[PDB]
Amino acid sequence: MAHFKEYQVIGRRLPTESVPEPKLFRMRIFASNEVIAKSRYWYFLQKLHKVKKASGEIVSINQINEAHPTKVKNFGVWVRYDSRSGTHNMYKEIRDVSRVAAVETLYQDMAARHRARFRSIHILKVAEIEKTADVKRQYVKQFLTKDLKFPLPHRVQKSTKTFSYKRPSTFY
Amino acid sequence: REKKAEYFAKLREYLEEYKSLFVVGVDNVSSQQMHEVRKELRGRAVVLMGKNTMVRRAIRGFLSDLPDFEKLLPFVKGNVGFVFTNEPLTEIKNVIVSNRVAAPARAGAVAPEDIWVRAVNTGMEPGKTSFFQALGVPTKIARGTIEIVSDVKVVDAGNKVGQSEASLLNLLNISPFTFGLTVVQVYDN
Amino acid sequence: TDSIVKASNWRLVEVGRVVLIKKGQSAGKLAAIVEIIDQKKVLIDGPKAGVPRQAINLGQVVLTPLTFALPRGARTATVSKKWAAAAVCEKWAASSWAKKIAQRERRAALTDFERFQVMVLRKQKRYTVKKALAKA
Amino acid sequence: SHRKYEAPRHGHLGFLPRKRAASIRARVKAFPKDDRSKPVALTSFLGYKAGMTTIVRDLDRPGSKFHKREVVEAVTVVDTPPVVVVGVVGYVETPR
Amino acid sequence: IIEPSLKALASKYNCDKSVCRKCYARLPPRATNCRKRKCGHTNQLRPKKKLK
Amino acid sequence: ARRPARCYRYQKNKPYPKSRYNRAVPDSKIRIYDLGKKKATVDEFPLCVHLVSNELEQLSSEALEAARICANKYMTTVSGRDAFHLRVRVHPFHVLRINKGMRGAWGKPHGLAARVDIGQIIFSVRTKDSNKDVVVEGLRRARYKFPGQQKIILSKKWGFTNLDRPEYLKKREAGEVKDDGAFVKFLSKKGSLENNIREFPEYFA
Amino acid sequence: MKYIQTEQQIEVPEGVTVSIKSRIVKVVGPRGTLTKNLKHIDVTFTKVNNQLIKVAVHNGGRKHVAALRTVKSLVDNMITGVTKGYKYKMRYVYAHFPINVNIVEKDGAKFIEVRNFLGDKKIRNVPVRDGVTIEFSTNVKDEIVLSGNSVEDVSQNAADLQQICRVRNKDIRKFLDGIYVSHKGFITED
RNA sequence: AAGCAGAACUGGCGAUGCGGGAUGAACCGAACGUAGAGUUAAGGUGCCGGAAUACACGCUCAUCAGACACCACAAAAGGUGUUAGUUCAUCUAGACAGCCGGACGGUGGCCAUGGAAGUCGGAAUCCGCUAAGGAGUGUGUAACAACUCACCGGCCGAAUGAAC
RNA sequence: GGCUUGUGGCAGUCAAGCGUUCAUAGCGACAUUGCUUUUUGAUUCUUCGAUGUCGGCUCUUCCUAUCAUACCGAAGCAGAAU
Ligand SMILES: [Mg+2]
Ligand SMILES: [Mg+2]
Ligand SMILES: [Mg+2]
Ligand SMILES: [Mg+2]
Ligand SMILES: [Mg+2]
Ligand SMILES: [Mg+2]
Ligand SMILES: [Mg+2]
Ligand SMILES: [Mg+2]
Repeated sequence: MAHFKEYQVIGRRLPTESVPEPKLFRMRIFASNEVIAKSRYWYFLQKLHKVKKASGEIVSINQINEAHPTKVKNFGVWVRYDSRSGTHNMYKEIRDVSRVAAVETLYQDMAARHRARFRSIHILKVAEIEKTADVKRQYVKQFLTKDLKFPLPHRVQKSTKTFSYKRPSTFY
Repeated sequence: REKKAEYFAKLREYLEEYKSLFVVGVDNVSSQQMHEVRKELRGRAVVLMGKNTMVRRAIRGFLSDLPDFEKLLPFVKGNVGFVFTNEPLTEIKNVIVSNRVAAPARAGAVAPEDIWVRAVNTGMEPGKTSFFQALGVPTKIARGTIEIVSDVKVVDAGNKVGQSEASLLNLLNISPFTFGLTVVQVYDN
Repeated sequence: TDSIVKASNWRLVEVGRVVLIKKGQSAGKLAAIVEIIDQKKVLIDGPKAGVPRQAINLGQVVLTPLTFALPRGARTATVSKKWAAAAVCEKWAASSWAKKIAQRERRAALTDFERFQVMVLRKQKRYTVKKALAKA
Repeated sequence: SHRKYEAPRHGHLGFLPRKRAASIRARVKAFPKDDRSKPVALTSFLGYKAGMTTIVRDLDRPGSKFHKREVVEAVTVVDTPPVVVVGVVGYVETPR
Repeated sequence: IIEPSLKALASKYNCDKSVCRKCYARLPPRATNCRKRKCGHTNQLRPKKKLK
Repeated sequence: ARRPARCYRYQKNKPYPKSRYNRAVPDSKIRIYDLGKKKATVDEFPLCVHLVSNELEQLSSEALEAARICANKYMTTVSGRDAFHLRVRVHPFHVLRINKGMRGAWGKPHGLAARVDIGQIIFSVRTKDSNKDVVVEGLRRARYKFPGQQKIILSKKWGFTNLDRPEYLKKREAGEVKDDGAFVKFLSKKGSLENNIREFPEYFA
Repeated sequence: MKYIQTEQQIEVPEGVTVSIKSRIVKVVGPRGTLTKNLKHIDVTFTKVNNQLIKVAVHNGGRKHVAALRTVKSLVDNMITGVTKGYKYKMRYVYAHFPINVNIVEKDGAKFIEVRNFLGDKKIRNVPVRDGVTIEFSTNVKDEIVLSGNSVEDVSQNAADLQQICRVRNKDIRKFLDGIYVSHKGFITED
């Protein structure tokens, strides 16, 4: 799960005599495999509808590849998480090349800054900020500057040898 | 922006009806002095003030119909106000400049000239002597009142007035500077 | 009588900066920076060397002193045509960095007969150099 | 529990161990700091304790109630015949 | 001779200060938090008590 | 003189009320449960602010009495006596015991505590929107008298009723709301029509 | 937040030459020279047009960006002190015991002595830092003026003379005696 | 309350070594004939010490850091330390800061006071003028006076403030 | 001796009030969070083929929750004394 995978999961109640063709609820789920994606789908239908895995069926599961995985996209993510003392709604912005790598960045950032796990995080929405000046966070907006050029000072070079004979520099 | 909504309409409501505008300065004069200018002139001339960029944005949003208000565009500068009148210039000038001497000098201001106290009978009770004694002013009692011995200068030119040494100036009622309503510009069509 | 400030020139993470990929599947190929994801992540495109258009970490990539004109977000065809217009591969091969890379791979490609020949030729050159040291 | 009553320590811990000296001639463990502008001189001398006696002298101590008054004081006499120089030793400085 | 201007000069350094309500530190008179770590940089301050 | 509240903080025992099997409980320290303008109409005080516990624990009656006094004192000092209706929403029914070897160690009644739960309302105030900050500050000053963690929550209901502000409004321009002493009674679509005409006559227009 | 680029601006007047090595600044103007080692900062200096010098931080946090404005102010204090100088004016405050302040020479050390401070038989002495010129002003009673090229040494020397005349075991709200700083300005300002 | 006393179900120790938890009857893993080879569990891979000073995103600087499943401790309350976020409000129709100007008249508002004139206090808290100025934000006086603030206006020149 | 900390002892948070005026100079009710093991309870894990028992004397060392001394900050600190 070095990469997340985004799946669409379509499920429904079992058809009955009184109610045939149930309503075919569909969700977009981020998971590492189809087993977790189906598990997260039934977890959210337990939060939304009177249905479970025994009273419902999975009619389709498909992997959604990213439409343009080679372009850089500003993302707005709406997320709900549990802290140690309550539940909080949070909006974050990630400048990233795909949706699954932005969800990876969000989970890494949420665990780093709030000590919140995958167990305790609900992804409410991942959307593309299609134009500039709808970007709200300064840490994403600072990369939207025209012809952005920055250096990387203090380059640290990893040697394959225990001993060095040169007193290495950190030029760059 | 609600107060600006009526202020812009009132500003055009005085630009289009009053034929003479008079740009007047305001530096050290009080609300009391604006109140007495109101009471000295109700009906002859109108004082509209509240200098801001409200005025500049209003007049440059009114240059659509009259391009003769662009002369006023550079002149809105300094703590300033407008006077809307129809009466002659050398009469409205005289009525708004005739009232100069306002409330006495405030402690901690820079007195331009040198302030000095003369060797003449002051005219208050001899109990108010520690004010003269604090500055070193020589003092004798004549006919039961303070008379000064010599013409001593209490502060020199280009110096701040002290908080301790503005008290005998307040008692003696010498205030070399408060100034009145000065004017900066005249507007005619 | 003059202000003297040391400029301390640095390689910049910029659009059009040619980079060498030192870790991964490419591992010594050349790519160009097309976008900047964040402080440590960029987007690279190496179509002349066969590098895929990918978002990469700047840690596993070393910047080269070469740069060329490239618009922001240029696609693979645009990156290919402006790479050949700027002639990046010739300017890369002229550098002593790439000369040293080619020298160390030729030394690793030397066989035992060739290492005997280079030792014989090193002795032949050494005799002339030591002779010229004594004359000078 | 505590002493219930506290008294100073019996003896000085900075003179430990109370053992015999390694030689009869006690060693000078520190010398005065060298002022190089002064002429060359000896910093120490060797003598033999002969004995003690008393003196009488006038005390010059202003403020003391025995100012300008005679005091009886014990003095120790050290017999110091002139020492013979027989050698010289040089000392280099080391990180050890 | 008290020279109230010189008295006001010495009151700026000795009298016109603040006091931390926890660690008793003498502080700048319009400070918000005490500068001392041992009180936790608390915002509980008070004016220095004026003489008479 | 009293054993500290750390010995009776958590719901360790089963609920132990005053009953015919206990019969010797001392009186609670909190006796007044409605304060301020308790005769106000429902339309008078639309805003509701709650002090809600975040922990499963026990609140002693002395803590409930002390928090009532300090909250009511602050809101009376700032906004006045009649600007609010403070209702406390927990009652100290559980009886705490004290055992003053371990033979025959069953305890005698020591005091009264209110067993609370996560999300349970401790204090409720209904007031106008004018003094939302006064009520919030009074509730958070009463927060200091309680153990555990408490929260200040602005209710989206109208007053002490169970309807939201827009839902009670829609019922109020219609005739389906009639007033009472301090609460209101709502018209239903059930029952005798003769009664449903006698009360709520402004409806059926 | 790791701001990508944060930079501050240093203006160099005509008589000022500013040579900076790695982090050793040397500023020479009409009044003198001033050197300072900023090796604890980790910033980057660039010269633009011989009258304007930028200093930049790349990828800096809150504390590291906050140090950047400090460095620009310290270099600006260098230029201010090398074309205008620094002049600290201090007044003697006492009630009964007059403070006697003079300049003395022991082994050529240039000390400031303070006698009769609150009637103390102890003589207080503070050294005068090198590059600090001490004068006692005329036509103002009880005034000492400290001037020099460096605001750091002028203010520390003025603060040393202020702190050497502190009152112990007394109400300092009442006993206001001491030499206090009353003005901070420049030498060649007219 | 207890490494306290007493029950229910199950699993253990006792009766049992082995790998791990430095150490330990009960914890984790796994139960054991003698060996060889391989792969693992729990636990780990700077050095002690076998095994990456691995890769990646962040957070933290402690003049008592932290690295504790059982387990060998820490709480309420706080911090413009720093990080991330929620809500509300203001701002180029020149927002927040700093400095500069003015902060009035009825009126020393009605009472109550020994006296309280905006500032011991009770109840009210209205319009006149203005851009604006409270029947007062503080310091003061016995009461005055005086100084100060809210409120607005000179200046720049871009975002800011508050509660969480 | 070990566990616990009701009780004892020592701290803290809030701030109705005291302090002529003023919550916090100094205190501080109603509540409430803690620490310690120099009290006393509670336990009965070690010791009953014995660990000599209270106090005092003597002597050493340690802790800080500091009475004095050193240097400081605050006060309803004028000095002095606190
Ligand atoms: Mg003792
Ligand atoms: Mg129980
Ligand atoms: Mg004293
Ligand atoms: Mg047995
Ligand atoms: Mg083992
Ligand atoms: Mg362990
Ligand atoms: Mg190893
Ligand atoms: Mg024995």
